[PDB]
Amino acid sequence: QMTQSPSSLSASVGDRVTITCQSIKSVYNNRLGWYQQKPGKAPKLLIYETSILTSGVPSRFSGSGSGTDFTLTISSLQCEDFATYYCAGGFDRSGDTTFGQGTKVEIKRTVAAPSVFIFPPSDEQLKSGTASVVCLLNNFYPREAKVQWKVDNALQSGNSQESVTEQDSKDCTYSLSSTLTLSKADYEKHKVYACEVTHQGLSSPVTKSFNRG
Amino acid sequence: QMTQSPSSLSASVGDRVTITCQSIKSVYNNRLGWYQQKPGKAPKLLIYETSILTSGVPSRFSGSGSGTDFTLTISSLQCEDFATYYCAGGFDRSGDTTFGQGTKVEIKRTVAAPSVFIFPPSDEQLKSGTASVVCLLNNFYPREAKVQWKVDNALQSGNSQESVTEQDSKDCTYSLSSTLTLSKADYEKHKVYACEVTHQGLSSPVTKSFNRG
Amino acid sequence: IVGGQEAPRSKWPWQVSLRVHGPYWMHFCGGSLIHPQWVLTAAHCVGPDVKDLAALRVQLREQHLYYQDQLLPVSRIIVHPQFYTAQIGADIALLELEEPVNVSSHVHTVTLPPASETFPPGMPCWVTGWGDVDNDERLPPPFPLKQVKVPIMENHICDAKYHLGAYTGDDVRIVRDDMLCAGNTRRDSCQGDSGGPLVCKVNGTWLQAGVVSWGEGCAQPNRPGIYTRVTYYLDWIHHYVPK
Amino acid sequence: IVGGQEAPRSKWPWQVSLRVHGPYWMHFCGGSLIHPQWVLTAAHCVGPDVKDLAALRVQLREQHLYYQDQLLPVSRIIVHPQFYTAQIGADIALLELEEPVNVSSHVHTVTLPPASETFPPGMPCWVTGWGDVDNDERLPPPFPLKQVKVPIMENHICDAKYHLGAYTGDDVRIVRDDMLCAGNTRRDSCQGDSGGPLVCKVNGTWLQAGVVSWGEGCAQPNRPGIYTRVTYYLDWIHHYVPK
Amino acid sequence: IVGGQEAPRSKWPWQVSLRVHGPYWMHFCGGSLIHPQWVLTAAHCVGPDVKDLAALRVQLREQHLYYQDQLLPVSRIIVHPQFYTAQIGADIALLELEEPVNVSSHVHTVTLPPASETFPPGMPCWVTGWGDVDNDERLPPPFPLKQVKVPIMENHICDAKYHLGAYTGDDVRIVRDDMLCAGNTRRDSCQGDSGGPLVCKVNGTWLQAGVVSWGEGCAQPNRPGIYTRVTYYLDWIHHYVPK
Amino acid sequence: IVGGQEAPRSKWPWQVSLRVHGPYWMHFCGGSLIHPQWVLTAAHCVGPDVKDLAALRVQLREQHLYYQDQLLPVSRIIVHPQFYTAQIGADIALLELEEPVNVSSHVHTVTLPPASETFPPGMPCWVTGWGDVDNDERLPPPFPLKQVKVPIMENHICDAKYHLGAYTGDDVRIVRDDMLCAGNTRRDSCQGDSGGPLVCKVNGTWLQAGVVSWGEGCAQPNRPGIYTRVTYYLDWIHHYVPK
Amino acid sequence: VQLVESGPGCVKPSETLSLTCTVSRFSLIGYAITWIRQPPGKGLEWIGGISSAATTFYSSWAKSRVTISVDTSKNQFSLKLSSVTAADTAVYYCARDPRGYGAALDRLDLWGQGTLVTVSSASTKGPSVFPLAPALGCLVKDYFCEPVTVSWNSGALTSGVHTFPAVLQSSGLYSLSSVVTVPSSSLGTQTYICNVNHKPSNTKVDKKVEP
Amino acid sequence: VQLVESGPGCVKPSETLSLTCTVSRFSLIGYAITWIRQPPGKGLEWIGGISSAATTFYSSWAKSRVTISVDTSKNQFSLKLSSVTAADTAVYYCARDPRGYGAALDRLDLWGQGTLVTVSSASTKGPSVFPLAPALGCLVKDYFCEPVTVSWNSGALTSGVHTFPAVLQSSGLYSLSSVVTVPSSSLGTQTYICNVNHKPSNTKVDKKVEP
Repeated sequence: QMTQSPSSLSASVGDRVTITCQSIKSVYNNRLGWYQQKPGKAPKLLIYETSILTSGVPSRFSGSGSGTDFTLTISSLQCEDFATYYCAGGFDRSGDTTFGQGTKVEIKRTVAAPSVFIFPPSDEQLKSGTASVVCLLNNFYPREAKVQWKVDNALQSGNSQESVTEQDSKDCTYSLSSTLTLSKADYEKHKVYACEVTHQGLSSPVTKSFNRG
Repeated sequence: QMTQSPSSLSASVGDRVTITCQSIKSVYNNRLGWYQQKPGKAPKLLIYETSILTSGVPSRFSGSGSGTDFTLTISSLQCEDFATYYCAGGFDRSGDTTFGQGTKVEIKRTVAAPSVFIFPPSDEQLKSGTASVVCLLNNFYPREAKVQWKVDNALQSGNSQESVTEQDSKDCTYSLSSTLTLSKADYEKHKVYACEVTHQGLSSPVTKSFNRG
Repeated sequence: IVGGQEAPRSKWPWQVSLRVHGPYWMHFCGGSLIHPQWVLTAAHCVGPDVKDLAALRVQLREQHLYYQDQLLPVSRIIVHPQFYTAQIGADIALLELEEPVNVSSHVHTVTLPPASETFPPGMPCWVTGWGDVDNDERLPPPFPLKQVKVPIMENHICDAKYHLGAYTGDDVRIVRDDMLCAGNTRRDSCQGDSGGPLVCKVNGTWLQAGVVSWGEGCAQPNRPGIYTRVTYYLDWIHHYVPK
Repeated sequence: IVGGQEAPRSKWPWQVSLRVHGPYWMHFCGGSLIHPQWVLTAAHCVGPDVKDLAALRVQLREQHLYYQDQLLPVSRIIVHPQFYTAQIGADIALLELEEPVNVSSHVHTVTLPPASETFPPGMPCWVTGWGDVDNDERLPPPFPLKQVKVPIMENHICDAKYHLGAYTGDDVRIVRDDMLCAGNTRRDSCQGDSGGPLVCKVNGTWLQAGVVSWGEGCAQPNRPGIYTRVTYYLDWIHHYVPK
Repeated sequence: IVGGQEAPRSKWPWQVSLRVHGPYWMHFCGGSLIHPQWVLTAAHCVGPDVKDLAALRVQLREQHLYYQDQLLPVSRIIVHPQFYTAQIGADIALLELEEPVNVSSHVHTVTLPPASETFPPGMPCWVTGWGDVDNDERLPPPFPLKQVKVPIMENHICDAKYHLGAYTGDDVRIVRDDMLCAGNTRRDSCQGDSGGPLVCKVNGTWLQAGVVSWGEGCAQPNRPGIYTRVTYYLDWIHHYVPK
Repeated sequence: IVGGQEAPRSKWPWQVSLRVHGPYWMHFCGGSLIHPQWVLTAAHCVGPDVKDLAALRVQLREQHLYYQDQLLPVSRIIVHPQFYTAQIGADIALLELEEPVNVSSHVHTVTLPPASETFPPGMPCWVTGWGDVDNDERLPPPFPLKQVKVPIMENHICDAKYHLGAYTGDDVRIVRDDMLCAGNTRRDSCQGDSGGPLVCKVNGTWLQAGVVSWGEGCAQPNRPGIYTRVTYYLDWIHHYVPK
Repeated sequence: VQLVESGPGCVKPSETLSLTCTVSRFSLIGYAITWIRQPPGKGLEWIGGISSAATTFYSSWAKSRVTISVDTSKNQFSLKLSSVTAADTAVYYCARDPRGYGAALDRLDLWGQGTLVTVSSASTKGPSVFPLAPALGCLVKDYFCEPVTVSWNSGALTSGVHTFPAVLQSSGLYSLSSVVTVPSSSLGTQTYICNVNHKPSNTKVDKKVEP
Repeated sequence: VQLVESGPGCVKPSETLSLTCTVSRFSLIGYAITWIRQPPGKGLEWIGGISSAATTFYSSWAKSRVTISVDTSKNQFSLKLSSVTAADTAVYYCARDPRGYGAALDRLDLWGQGTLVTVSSASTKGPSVFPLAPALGCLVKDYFCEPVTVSWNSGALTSGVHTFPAVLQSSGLYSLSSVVTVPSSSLGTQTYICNVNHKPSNTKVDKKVEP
């Protein structure tokens, strides 16, 4: 059984970071490795037998360790180095082997203003008496944004949900999709619809709107 | 001897374009090819024997021709397809062979606001009685920008020169370096220095400044 | 070449070597210079599938391969439309040189026979090349041009020879009218001699009777070498070669 | 066999291996048991020159080569009189076993098609054998019997494909009426599968459509494998095989 | 193995085959099971340069290679620190299996000799393996385990024989004290038998005298096979193997 | 020779080629002319087993192998009594020509170093020969004499490099005091260069520092080429060569 | 050279879960396979594996409930877990050790893609789908037992596609939105077909986006 | 596998220009070389070439003044142009035809990098260099007979570097500026060494950028 540290970190592009893993015993025979998991896909082996770099891995990555304590270190961060990392090791044969709890690496970067859009409810929802209006933010930073919905200038609350793309694989920014849920019997009640973002990287609130017809 | 047409064109990303080449005679034996020249480097062979695609070329490119008239066509444009293109062919053995005049392909894209900077004259110029102040625009579009120099609010004219990076290899935008030439005997005359860009993709003039000390 | 000597320097001025790209411009097939810009060779050296002319060069009459290579480029290849395999027939092809050759005492064209010549048995005929010297043996590394004088057989006698010791019915023609037979268990062409000329000295003049084509191994009993009969294809040749 | 799995034990009871004497009784060609005393195979495995029956043995359906060898002797070889090379045609032969075979659940004869069957495209057909697995690669030393399901092409479409990328004139027939085409760049027979059966499951019954004959390499683009068309030769087969 | 028979199934339960990754898990060297978790083999099979354990597997005693493979993994390799080439000496190595082996009537460990045993000439000793059968000949494809009984030779007599027909001065020791000699022009180990055991039946018990190491070709006149003398290395072995 | 150019005609007048009988007098090893009647070469080219002088000839400095052969006969071979394998040491031998050689502006003897010369790192040294050009590649058929300039390594630094990536204990000397190290992963001797000279230009005079002996493959990382140290054997050489 | 998992995606409590991994090339004769589990947001946990010698090893808790097996006649490895509970919802992976060790985690070089398994009382249901009027996008809604997959022009439109994480509607059904940013000059100029499938109901449906 | 040109960069009027191309790998035994010229802003023009058979071909105007040659002892091809004039200022290329044709332009598969030649009355002069205070950059000035090359940390800092086209100062000397955009957190954190060379005076000089 092992501990891995830090549980999380944040560091800029061009920085250097190191991660530790520890144990009550030692690894039976240099049996320790490091895995990179990109979001949404299988973990990749990076380092094996304490320090052998896997073929095709850019030699930015390095690691070494004293049998009981082990380290993983970057040359310098890129955006696509974004991942969770796990140590894994084995303390005997046939028995005690485990992963660590994992460390999630997140990137500091320059603020970015949200690009804001909105889209009307389409046919088959209304042709089924349902509706949904989507409002969109792209490539913003940091995750600190707040979106109100206002309809006929009347502010709306609840009746809405949000989802976030975890990270941009190259820009390292976020996109946000927001949806106002509705029925047709409600949708016919109001004509003008608007969404308005406040986000720390903006001059101000900025409103984008349309109206039903 | 040949003509190639058009002499120039402009087209958006995702568009499709075709280029023609013509002659008074025919090509001795399918001997016609097309070359891509990136700015600042040697031409690359793309198509040979009228229509064989060079290995490793992405099959976006195509061409065919009736012995006297020949065509080159893209699947759809990217930013790095930016280049000049030349046809070349041979009409006998040992004799009449030539390139065409070439066609320069430029990309339509979304406006971009110039990022503006300025830098003071450094030591060895002043330690040699010379000076130079650099003002910088990045990733703007289109080439339509105008930069004034104003010193102690007094407008300056002449005494300055500009240079342009031909294209961004991936963004397809421009950077501009502007320099105010000066001597130390002039440089000591004034304290505050500013440059101010007007460019079509801006809300307004935007000024960036410093002052000598 | 099975049997025979090294060739005297002056003796065969029309002999050509064909080279293929690789770690070096390796010899793979022979040919003959029939006009200052045309080489005559076997189709199965270059076809039936199409070849990139980047990979091919021609070498004129050196004495020893590779010692003095001045590789000439090739502008075009022409293969007889009827060709697909050597046993079916029409195993003949033409190469057009990019640049014409300065004819010289040391480099001269062979003469093509008149269509009426039959080359009956008993004629004095030779074959030359840099092919293998015994059934599995490469020519050793000095690489001299070799020559041998072969006997000629009448076609129908040759066709009978091929039926001995085989299951093929005697109605089935093996040796066809566009072919010619020569050699014996002591004297034959072999691998890498393919496409080389067979010449006969008729009325004091050297005429090219045939092109080295195929056989059931080298110097084997009752298996003469089979050659493409040049007179059979004169009309096809003179459609391209400027007589 | 390019592509395809190892075969289930029960599945192909008529498959035969032909062995040649040497340092051991090496496999060189396939065949099929069509009658308790007759094996059907390709002529180019045994001809056109005559073979000593001392040097030949037959092995029935083992799962792995060489592990269980009970080599049966051969009394006679019969080759189609028209055969001389595989591209010309008539690439078919018969072996008569010295001793008849006890038919058994694990050892059973294939059924020959009626002369009216055409085997149009889209049929479910398989080919099986111990031949090479990629263009130059021997089957690795456990030596399992492999199988693959191939597509069928109509002859005139196959003949068109063979003309792509070749010098051969479009008038010249390459794929003949005594032949059949199957396979693609992912699925083909290869060397050492020659003579093996191609079978199709027609109306619930397995019929032998063809015999593995020749091709321009294994799994090459626009070069399907060529098979001898069994229905073309029924009258020749039933002159010897007691129907 | 030059000479000798195929081995009876029961007879050599400690024999091991070492496999290297490739197109298949090919056999390359022999060994012996000396403890339920340790294999004894020659160093020159695995060194002197370090090997990736991904590329290695062990196979216990089968009768025929490849037909029944159950490849065991290896946890560690240990090579004698003094080793660099087989003629210098210390050609000995140990493999530690990942998982211990169930000893069985069919799989059992050989016994190591006591350090006082000399193995004088005249003893009954055997060597076994899947190596080559004549000087250049692979074992044929059924791949049986072979065995041969060799004569033992006293070291100083063996050293004299290696000087016959050589330029080496008679003062220069060729056969060293950590080595042992056996075999003759009719009976020897050969390529791919390297690392296999040589065993002698002393007082009714089979003891491993040596490990197949090197020789000047197979079965050559006045060139006996040279074996690593196991008693010389007992203290090195028992540092790792739990007695 | 890995790396390096073709040699200028005038440049290396002492270079010798050794030929073995076969289908032709094939080159197999290099040497150097050190006296008008003596050639210096590596022992492992001719020993340790004795050779029939019928099968050996010497060729003096030509530019291209085989094109101008004038094979000289050998009267006697002398191999250092201590030699048995190249890794043990004393890999040196002498050939005495039957007939002395006319020294000429084109054929001249190399000078042996004085016993005090150490050849420290940084010296300008070259090696020359007709050996292989990449790890498995024969020199192509024009067969030119090639040359390369190599770096020199101090012995104890070389011995350290040979231990990287090996099981050998760091106490065990691999590179011995009668040896010399040179080359790097871009520049080395290779197969068939064995026995050739390594020369260094000291004080304007070319001296032979060593003889091409052995290495762990050609141009491999951390495996410099190993050369026999000529100064170590001067007393043995001058027992036979008339100074 | 790759592994592929297979599984039901949805199972109810108290069934036995079955999974299967298949060797896409060669035969993994000589190699070993381990099964790895990842609950949502948690890290990885090891279930068990089978060595090159066919010895099976099981984690502490897995011995009570797991069986691992191999069948060369199908080129497959198989996992069975009995008596499932809601807490068994996770991604499951098969992975290869090139040394053939049955119980090692430091060198898992080759991995499958993994498959979700969701343990729940509910039924399957197929999604509804809608276009989003033009930036432009495609929308998929009200499906259950994720994943759902979205692809445009059968995937030929690889470029610029954002796709958002699903959220539960309070109705107990998931919804997701797929989006791209493009200049308006591209409208009509590019075909922008949307294609969708939902394996846990074998459903596939297509629709175009256009104003 | 590549060609390299060589040349003086600067020549005066009425000298004879010499150029040389060298085969970096193998020997181009069997291959051919052509010489191509490109005046500033103009398209490409063909000078001449030599076939695999060693036959030389020359363009219409080139026959009056050009010689092309080959020397296997140096693995080199050479061009000489007599009686140069200011209008000869151009980039010069050597390129290979894989068929070995001496006079063909449709299949020039492999090219050198090219070298400028400037025909002018002036002298050479070396550049001066300065840092630009921190975005950050490096500045090079007052050189003549371009090109000049700029590299940071011997080129290990490949990333983000803009470099601007030279312009004539009215003093008859060229100047150029080299620039990168970086976040200010990178200052000091990265070494940002500037290295510069100017082949037409064999000069090399280095300087660091820091506030």
